[PDB]
Amino acid sequence: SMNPPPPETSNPNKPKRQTNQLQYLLRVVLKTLWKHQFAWPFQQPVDAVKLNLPDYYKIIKTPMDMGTIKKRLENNYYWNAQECIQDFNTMFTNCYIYNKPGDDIVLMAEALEKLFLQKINELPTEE
Repeated sequence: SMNPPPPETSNPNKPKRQTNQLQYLLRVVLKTLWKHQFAWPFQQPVDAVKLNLPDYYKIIKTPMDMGTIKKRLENNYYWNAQECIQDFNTMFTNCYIYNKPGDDIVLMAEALEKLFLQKINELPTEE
């Protein structure tokens, strides 16, 4: 089977704004998680064809990855910071859903999620 179209990262019909939480999410949270040693499998959509994962898109109906989240931030696609947090949460739970406790990729995601949760606890108050 082919891969599905990647998640939308730009929509010309949506309104745009700048918020201090959205600015922090791109310039602090994502820039820290991206440089992490376990970030690389989450820096682009799951390429089920290249990775030979035929049942991936039969199980994962809501795919998400950091490449898409970053593109969404740079495009001002998110209005709220909650939408960006939901997407990171979707990325992690998708990994725990498809894979099993103890698999190497699940250990990688757990460590990335731990840094993410810590960086989100330091999120500034809305101005």
